[PDB]
Amino acid sequence: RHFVHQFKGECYFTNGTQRIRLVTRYIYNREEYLRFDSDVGEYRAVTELGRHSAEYYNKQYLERTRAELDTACRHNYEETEVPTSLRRLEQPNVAISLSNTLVCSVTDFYPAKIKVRWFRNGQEETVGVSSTQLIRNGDWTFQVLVMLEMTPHQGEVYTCHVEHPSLKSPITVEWRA
Amino acid sequence: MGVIQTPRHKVTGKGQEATLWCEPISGHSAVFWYRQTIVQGLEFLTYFRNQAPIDDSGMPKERFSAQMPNQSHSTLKIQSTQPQDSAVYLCASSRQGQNTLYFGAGTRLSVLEDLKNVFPPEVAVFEPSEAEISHTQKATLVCLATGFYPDHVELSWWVNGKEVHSGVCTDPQPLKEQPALNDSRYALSSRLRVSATFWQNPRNHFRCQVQFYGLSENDEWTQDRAKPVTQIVSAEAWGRAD
Amino acid sequence: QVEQLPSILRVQEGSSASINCSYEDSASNYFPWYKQEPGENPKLIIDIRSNMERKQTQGLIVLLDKKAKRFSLHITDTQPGDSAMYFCAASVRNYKYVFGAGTRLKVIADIQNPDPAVYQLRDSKSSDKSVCLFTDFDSQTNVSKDSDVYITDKCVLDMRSMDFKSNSAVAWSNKSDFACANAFNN
Amino acid sequence: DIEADHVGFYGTTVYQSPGDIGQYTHEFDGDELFYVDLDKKKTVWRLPEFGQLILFEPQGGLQNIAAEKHNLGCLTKRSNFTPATNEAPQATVFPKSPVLLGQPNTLICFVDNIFPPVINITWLRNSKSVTDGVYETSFLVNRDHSFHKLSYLTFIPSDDDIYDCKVEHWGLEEPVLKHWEP
Amino acid sequence: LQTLALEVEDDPC
Ligand SMILES: *[C@@H]1O[C@H](CO)[C@@H](O)[C@H](O)[C@H]1NC(C)=O
Ligand SMILES: *[C@@H]1O[C@H](CO)[C@@H](O)[C@H](O)[C@H]1NC(C)=O
Ligand code: NA
Repeated sequence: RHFVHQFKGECYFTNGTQRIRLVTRYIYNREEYLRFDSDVGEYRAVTELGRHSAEYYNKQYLERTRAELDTACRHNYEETEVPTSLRRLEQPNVAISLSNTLVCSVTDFYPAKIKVRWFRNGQEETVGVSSTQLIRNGDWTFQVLVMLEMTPHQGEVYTCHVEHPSLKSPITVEWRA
Repeated sequence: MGVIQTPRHKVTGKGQEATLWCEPISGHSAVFWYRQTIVQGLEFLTYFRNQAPIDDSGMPKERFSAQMPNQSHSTLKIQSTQPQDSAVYLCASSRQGQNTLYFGAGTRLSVLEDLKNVFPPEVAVFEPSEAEISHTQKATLVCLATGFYPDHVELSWWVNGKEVHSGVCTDPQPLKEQPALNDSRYALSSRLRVSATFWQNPRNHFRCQVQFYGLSENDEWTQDRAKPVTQIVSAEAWGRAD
Repeated sequence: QVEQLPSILRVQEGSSASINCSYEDSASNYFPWYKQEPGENPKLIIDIRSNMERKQTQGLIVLLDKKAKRFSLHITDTQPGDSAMYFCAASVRNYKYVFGAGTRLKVIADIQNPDPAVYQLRDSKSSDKSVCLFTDFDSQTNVSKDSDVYITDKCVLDMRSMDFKSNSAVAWSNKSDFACANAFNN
Repeated sequence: DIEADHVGFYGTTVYQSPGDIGQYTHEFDGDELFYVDLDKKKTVWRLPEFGQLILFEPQGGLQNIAAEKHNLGCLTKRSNFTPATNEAPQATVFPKSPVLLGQPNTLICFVDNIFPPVINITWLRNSKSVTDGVYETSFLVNRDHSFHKLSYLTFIPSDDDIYDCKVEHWGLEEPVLKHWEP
Repeated sequence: LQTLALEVEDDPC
């Protein structure tokens, strides 16, 4: 017989800090009952559990909470996120192996924006290509596996083409039988 | 409502253990402790929320500690009291993030080197000058509390059994009788001005009350003179028709 | 650290008073002001947050310069009720307020009908002191130089029964060579 | 639901009763910035280089835990002591980098749908438990207010080595083991 | 450079 309470403060950023949305969530046992939304501009009961508290939060904390869009969200983004998180660049590591299906393993990259393509003898393959979903390792690195279903022949060359913001030029790795 | 701090005054000697009590406003989870001095003003000591110690960056690194046994009282404990600990210790409670702090009246703590030098005040009231009555049609009484140490006194004027504030002026700070000595006794003066008719009424009672704070019952006293406990020393006068 | 200037502010009735504070921590975002009457508790009178620059509420003005890291309180049309000790604070979050050293603001009374005169009060049957009273003088005042002769500082009383306020100073002495003639300017 | 270029999770607090289980974390774009060690009262950055540049005083973590202590009591009484329902976590084992024999790698056990955030994630080497070389993240929040946790086992791939990630939770009748072999 | 928490406000209970 366990009871859980959660508090979730969320800052949403678009186009730098030109558009900031502040959301504050009060949750009891995975049930969000009270929420502040800067788009709404005031506290609102989300479920039944928060009707007894929505007006109180608006009568006691509204003006302070609204200022947190600038005081907290804008401050945290401009002062702390730009030199640490928004500046992180990790170059991907590319490797090919046969399973038939060639598995191009692009690993250890950051941020998420990546383009990976399959080429056979200079022509891009799309019909047989299947990609996994972007895999978040939890260590501020991503990985993704790109598969190409093929039949290995004597002189064929298969190339995995990867583009990333951390790369001045694309990475190319060839595979042959 | 109001934050209640106890005791209002505390006079102790070197080496004793003093504990200061603060009752936050009911419903207030945030509790602050502050040291107040004339030179440095308010200085942060410690902060509590929901009985949990969160920030004690302003606490002295020895002899000082703060606790919250229940949700309604917080204690500030000083061990082996020393003279530099002498200050007003304010307590503040709040119920909103980064909003109004509700301060208590504070505990004025004085730690003296030798408890042999604490003395109660001598209080006298002086009746208005006849020349002042003749020229201004007003009568100024003057009350003198003299020879008290330390300076923990509270002066009130009582007319006909009720405390009065109108027409009163007490010295903002007491003066040292012998400014050379640092353990010098103090003197305090106050004035009560009333109409000439009010002073000329012999049924009007004027009493100057000086609450003095000194030793308590639990304090030992070895000198032959009367032990100077916390006490009220008063001087009275009646209206005069000549 | 919060530096509050001036420590003492003497201003005349009706004039404006200004207290200026500066802070080191650029993360500070909440700036309250607290008024303390003597013996009483500090009470919040006005505040400001980092997102704002100016706030006027009934003759109280607060300014904030985030770039310069300074904030100021301005009391327009000072009144004797405003005479108190003022504290400014800077808070980054709720768990610590950093206060200044304080400003002792003295609003000096605009005495209308000055009548400077020194008077001697009747002696007491329980005290061996003669007491002189210097009363009804204007804002400009002098205080004292002799041993066993004690002179207090000036003090403005308000009867509020009449419309009359007045300044007073008290001198007293044990010695027999003491006179009220020039006991307040020696 | 809310589309934005970047999302920051600041002030994220979880508290549980009974037992006094608390957590405080920050995140940016789905990755843990830091957690506050409540016992040691210290901020622990996931990337230490970030902490060398950015200060977070652990007081903010302690304060939100304390306020959530109060909030949990209020909501538990208001909800007529409605208890949390134990969900069944799901686990997935995958390597951080392609596995080459002899080159150090990391086995990542990604466990999702954790609620309440109490879990035992342990590794088995040749069906025996491995103690050293194990690190796991804080309980990371999900949009449906459950949690997900990742555990890492640093290992040297070998021919005679098979690994298991064992998950123990109140919402599981028997512990789940997810196997991985080279 | 200091990152600021979003602070929990107490329920009226
Ligand atoms: C993004 O914000 C900048 C100002 O910071 C503005 O000039 C620009 O037009 C914005 N971009 C879009 C697409 O609106
Ligand atoms: C985790 O393991 C410990 C001992 O290893 C045990 O006491 C505890 O009950 C376990 N917790 C769960 C949720 O299985
Ligand atoms: Na100060």
